[PDB]
Parts: sequence; C-alpha cells; structure tokens
Amino acid sequence: EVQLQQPGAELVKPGASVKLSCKTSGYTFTNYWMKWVKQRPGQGLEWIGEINPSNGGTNYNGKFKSKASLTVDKSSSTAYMQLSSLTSEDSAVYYCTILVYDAYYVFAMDYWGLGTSVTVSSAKTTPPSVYPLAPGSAAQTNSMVTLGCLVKGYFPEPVTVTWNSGSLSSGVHTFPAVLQSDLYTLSSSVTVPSSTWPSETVTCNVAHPASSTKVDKKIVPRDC
Amino acid sequence: RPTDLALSIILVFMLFFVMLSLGCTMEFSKIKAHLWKPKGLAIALVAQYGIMPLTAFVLGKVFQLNNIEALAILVCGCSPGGNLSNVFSLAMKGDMNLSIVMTTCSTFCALGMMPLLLYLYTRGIYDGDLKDKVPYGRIILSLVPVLIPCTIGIVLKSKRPQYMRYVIKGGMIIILLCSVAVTVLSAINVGKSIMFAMTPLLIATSSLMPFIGFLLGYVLSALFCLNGRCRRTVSMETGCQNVQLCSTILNVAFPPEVIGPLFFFPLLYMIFQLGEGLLLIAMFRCYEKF
Amino acid sequence: DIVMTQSPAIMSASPGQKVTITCSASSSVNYMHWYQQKLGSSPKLWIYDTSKLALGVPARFSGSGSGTSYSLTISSMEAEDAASYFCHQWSSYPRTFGGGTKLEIKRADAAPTVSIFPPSSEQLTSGGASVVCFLNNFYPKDINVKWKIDGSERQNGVLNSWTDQDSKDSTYSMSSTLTLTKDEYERHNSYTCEATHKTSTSPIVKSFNRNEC
Ligand SMILES: C[C@H](CCC(=O)NCCS(=O)(=O)O)[C@H]1CC[C@H]2[C@@H]3[C@H](O)C[C@@H]4C[C@H](O)CC[C@]4(C)[C@H]3C[C@H](O)[C@]12C
Ligand SMILES: C[C@H](CCC(=O)NCCS(=O)(=O)O)[C@H]1CC[C@H]2[C@@H]3[C@H](O)C[C@@H]4C[C@H](O)CC[C@]4(C)[C@H]3C[C@H](O)[C@]12C
Repeated sequence: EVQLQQPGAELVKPGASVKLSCKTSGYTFTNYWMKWVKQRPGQGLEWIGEINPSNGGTNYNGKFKSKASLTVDKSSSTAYMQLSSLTSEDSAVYYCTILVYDAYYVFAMDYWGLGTSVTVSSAKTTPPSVYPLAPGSAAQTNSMVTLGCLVKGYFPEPVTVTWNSGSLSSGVHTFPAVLQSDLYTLSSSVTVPSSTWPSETVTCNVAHPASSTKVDKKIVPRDC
Repeated sequence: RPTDLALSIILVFMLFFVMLSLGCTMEFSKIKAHLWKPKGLAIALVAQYGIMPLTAFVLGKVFQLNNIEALAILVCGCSPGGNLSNVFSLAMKGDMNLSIVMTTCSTFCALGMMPLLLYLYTRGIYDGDLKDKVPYGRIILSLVPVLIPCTIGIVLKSKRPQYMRYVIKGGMIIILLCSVAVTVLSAINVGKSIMFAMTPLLIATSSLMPFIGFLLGYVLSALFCLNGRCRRTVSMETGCQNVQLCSTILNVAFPPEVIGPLFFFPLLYMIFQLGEGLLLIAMFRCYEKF
Repeated sequence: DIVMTQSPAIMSASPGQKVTITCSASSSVNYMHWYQQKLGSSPKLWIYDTSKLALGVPARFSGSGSGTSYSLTISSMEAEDAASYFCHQWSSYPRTFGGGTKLEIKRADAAPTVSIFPPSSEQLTSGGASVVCFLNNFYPKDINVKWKIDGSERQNGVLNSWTDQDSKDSTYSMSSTLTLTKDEYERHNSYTCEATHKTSTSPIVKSFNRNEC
C-alpha cells in the first residue's frame, strides 16, 4: 500500500511563512517525483512545482517561483514546502501527488494526499456559540418537524456538527459556512418524527478541534 | 527493465569485440601524424559543434515542436560523435587512422562543451539550467570501451602479426550471435514503440537529422578540399551521434510522464541512422564497382 | 502557457444517457488527461493520453479527439459518476488544469419546504437578532429568495448558502439569515420570507409575527 500523509490544516497570519509536510510511506521515496497542486475553492486546480527526491532538481510554475520553495529530506522520506509572505488570496488546499508512469507495459496510477487546508486568519480564535432554534408555536403540528441549531461567530474552520452524537443519519442537512467580519457562521437542519422530539432529547453537539471547544445544547420549544 | 540492463551489457560486449576487430586497421604512427597538424580534426569538430546543434535548433523551431520535444532534439544534436562512425567508415574505406582521432577528441571536447551549447541554445525552452544534469561520468566512461579494444588491436598487430586470423573469425561469429540476440531483445519493444503514438513530426525529424548531418559534412569537406578517404570520414563522422545521453538527460530533468513517447526516441534515431548509413554504403560500393 | 476553455461549466445529466465534456485548449497540445474529483476528496487520475484508462476506472469511460479539442464520453452514466472533471496537460510546461465541469444527476422537479424560525432570546440578550429561512429538498438548484420586513423588501443583511447534491434524494437546500440589531428587531413585528421557484408560479410565503410571540 502507498500512503501520503498531510496535516489536516494550518493556521497562519498574513505576511508570515508556513511549512507544509507530505510524509510518504510504503514505497521507496527516491524514485517518483513529488508534485504539489494548489486548489482554491471557486477555481480549478493549479500546478505549483515538482521535485526529484533522489536528485533535488525542481521545476516551478511561472507565478509560484517567488512564493514556493520545495525541499525534501530522504532520511525522513518527507517532502516539504515553504510558502512565504502569505496573502488573503493564498487561502486554498495544497495537495502532494506522485504519478506512476512507464512505457514497457503501459499503465498509470495516481497517489494523492488528503490536502492541507491553508488559510489566512488575521483574527484570534473564537469558540462556537450555539443559538438554538425551535419551531413556531403557531405553526401547524406535523408528523415531521424541522429543527435547526445556528452557530455564529467562531474561528477557524473546520467545525463538526452532528445530532445526538451521530444517532440520526436520515434528514441530517448541514450547510457550508460563510465568512462575515473575519468570522464565519454555520447552520444545520434535520427531520425527525413528531413523537421522538419530546420523548428523546435532541442535542446539536458542536465540535471545534482548532479551539478545542465542545459545546452541547439541546432543543426545547419556545415557552413564554 | 532487466531487458534494458541485458541490452546494455550485450551492447558493451558488442562494442568491445567489434572495436577489437577494428583496431587492426590502423597504426600508432599514422595516429600521431594525423593528430599533429590538425586540419581534418578541426573541420570535424567545427562541423559537429556548429552545424549539427544549429540544425537541431532551426529544425525544431521550423517544425513547430513542443518545448520538451525541442529539448530532446537539441540534446541529441549536442551529443558527442558516436562510436558507430568507427564501424561505418570502414565500409567506404575511409581513413580509419583519423576516425579514432575524431571520436576521441569529440568525446573529450563534448565533456566540456555540451553544457556550454546547451546553455547557449536552450534559452527560452528551459526555465532552469542544463549545466548540472549532463553526465560527466558517462562521457569519459564511454571512451574506454573504444580505446581499450583498439589499443589491444594495434598492440596485437604491431607485436605479434601472426594471430591475425582465428580471433577475427571467432569475433565475427560471436558478433553475429549477439546481434541476433539484440534483434530478439529489440523486436519485443518495437511493438510498444509503434503502439505509442509518436508524433510524425518527431519521426520526420529523426529521419531527416542524419541526412542533413551527412550532407553538410560532405559540403564542408568539399569547401576546404580534403583528400578522398578523409572526405567520407568527416562526412560520416559529423552525422553519427551518441544518443545514449539524451535518455539520461531527459530522465533526470523531467518526470517519466512528461517525456512519454520520447523514451523511445534513441531507438528511432539508431534505426534511422543505421538505415541511412547502410543506404549510403550500398550506393558508394555500387559507385566503386562501376 | 496553455489556457483551457472547458465547457459547459455546469452539466445536468441522467443515469443512463451519454454525456460529453469538451476541453478546448488555446494552443496545440499533444495529449490531454482527465482528472475526476468527487465530493470532498482529492482528485484522482481518470483518463490519460486522451484514450487510455487509469487503474480502477470503469471501462464505460472513453476519450477521443486530437489537436485543440478533446472530449470525454460516458457510454452509460451511473449514479456513482456525479463528480467534477478537470482536463490536464503535462506535455508543455507549465501544466495547466481546466476550469472543471460539475457533473450532476437530474430528476423530477420538487417544491421547497420553506420554514421560518424565530430568533432565540440568547441573541436578544447578546444585543442582536437573526431570523433564519430554511428551504429543503428542492430541485432544480436555481432559486431566488426575497426578504420582506413588515411587508417591505429589505436587501440589507441577506445571506445565501447552498448545499451539495444529496446522495440519497438528489436534491438541494438553502439557508437565508437576516442579520439585524436587537433594536431593529424590536422596531417591527412582522417578518416575511418569500421563496420563488420554477416549480410553482405562486411564491411560497412564510411569515412570523412577534406580537403574539
Ligand atoms: C551500441 C553501439 C553504440 C554505442 C555508443 O556509441 N555509445 C554507447 C557507449 S556507453 O554505453 O555510453 O558506454 C552501436 C554502434 C555501432 C553499432 C553496430 C553497427 O551499427 C552495425 C553492426 C552490424 C553487425 O552485423 C552486428 C551489429 C553491429 C556491430 C552494431 C552493434 C551496435 O548497434 C553498435 C556497436
Ligand atoms: C536500436 C538498437 C540498439 C540501440 C540503442 O541504443 N537502443 C536503446 C534501447 S532503449 O531506448 O533503451 O529502449 C540497435 C542495436 C543493434 C541493432 C541491430 C544489429 O545491428 C543487427 C540486427 C540484425 C539484422 O540482420 C539487421 C538489423 C538489426 C535488427 C539491428 C537493428 C537495430 O539497429 C539495433 C537493434
């Protein structure tokens, strides 16, 4: 088996520098070139550079020659990258790829990493604030009931939002977050039977591994 | 890849034995005489390093080739004179006492000029530099399986000119056997070469480069009014090339998937070079018969 | 550098019909290779050298063409093929990927289930109020949302948040929040969320009145 391990995410400040690691195991490290690909959400993939671990020779992209510096260390089999002087438009996902190619018996196969979601923060970490939502009392009672748990004002991504610690898997809808004043808000929805809502407590647990904050809040009807 | 290693070993033995056979046709005194007063050698070096790489450059520009394909053509052009010329020049009674000088001095000058020509020509085709990927431990190592068999051949002739026979027949027999072996080892890869969609522009380039080399060498020799045998010797030294460096340069500089079909380019260059050389040999021998 | 004009950017398809994606290079390219990226996953090599297949790709896929116009053909589309396809060339540096096409799955049109949730008292205690509008299980994805306060449209503080394809129902969803201060929320009593879709000419109107709480 061939496996390429990359960090889940990296947090930086604008104008700073970051190092991306791509630890490869299960195959001899000094034969296949290591290609770095950057993916900005909202555009296509962009090719950054290559590096031959056994020789050190590199070929860069035209616009990344002054921002990227690929390096390898054959002792640790770890291929590195060093992004320098980051900007607000450098927030993307960076993949490390090796491609198997030969002509004796023609066949090819890719081995991609999981991607290191690099973002520019410029704002201190803030933990999630769950704002519970309840169906309107004047609304007609139905067999299925809409529920929501709005989370607003926290940083940075990612955030895990489930219902009853993953007990429910049908109708679980979670929406992508949007940035607002250097902070992002997320929402989630789920469909449950009318009887199960009061009988069984539904808690919209929120996990924020970046801030190591875990807040669990249940859903209750609006009583006044 | 074991087939590649076996091919390299059999080809090294092929060169060893064929040059052991070939070293019987020259004498050290003539080598010294031709090396001194460098008239033919200067013309051969000027040809191989000013008109073959320039032909590569112009032809790649005019055939509308890629950056990598143009790089491959340039690397084949800048390569030193191959050891095929030594065998070929015997087929038209060329001055063998000078082809060895050409090959040796061409290899030695390539060892220090190939990076220079590559840097002067690949501007605008390659972002980095090629003065670091050229194998300098292979240019000077390919010269040994040429000088050693030739030297032992001349020593055998000069000291003991009675073992002329027997060894010649044995060498020819083993050469035929190993040539059949190489044919078997190469017919299994020619199929994959033709399965790969090599662009017909590259096939035209590989077929047309040695022809231009031969004709420009003949014209250059005619301009300076060389001898009879020396004319053919230069006109066929300037056309034969050592394309076993192109594969190494391309593999080191570029990933295995960028080169793609170009991995089979040296085989195509060898087969077209052999075809054109044999055609010229047959034409010249027919001319000599009449 | 070679740029790619890959069209169409968004494609609708059905499970069983042939579909074609055309990558139109802006310069002569020998070989064109196609990458498939599923939902939330790293792209993997799909078709290389414009006709060959990578390891593991089903045999239904096929590429054709030469010059500056390459196509990817699917003989019989299945539900597993909904992903994004990028055309990539490495024959002339620098390697440039295409804009990418988003291949979806079509189905019968469905009406959104518009919902309204009153702002929680925690937001009011904090000093603000944000009402939400939930649209769930609708198709096709194009939809316009109108936010009206006291019967008057207010474009200020309007949020939109789509979703990806539902792997079970092949539909979409929406999320709209109106961000206002606590005083602004207390200034009015009637809040209306208007949803307009191609399925029904009459927009779906959901309203909440704070007078009755
Ligand atoms: C492989 C040889 C060329 C190699 C070269 O010039 N440099 C490589 C040396 S190294 O690895 O880099 O050390 C070529 C040059 C001359 C060739 C020969 C000629 O082309 C033709 C004859 C024909 C005979 O009937 C048998 C084969 C042969 C005798 C060929 C064998 C082989 O192809 C040779 C010997
Ligand atoms: C092209 C062959 C080797 C040259 C070389 O450098 N190959 C590298 C292969 S790869 O890139 O690494 O795959 C040469 C070497 C020996 C040659 C052969 C021999 O010289 C003789 C045989 C026998 C036939 O009767 C005549 C053609 C032939 C069948 C030749 C064909 C071709 O020119 C061969 C096979």
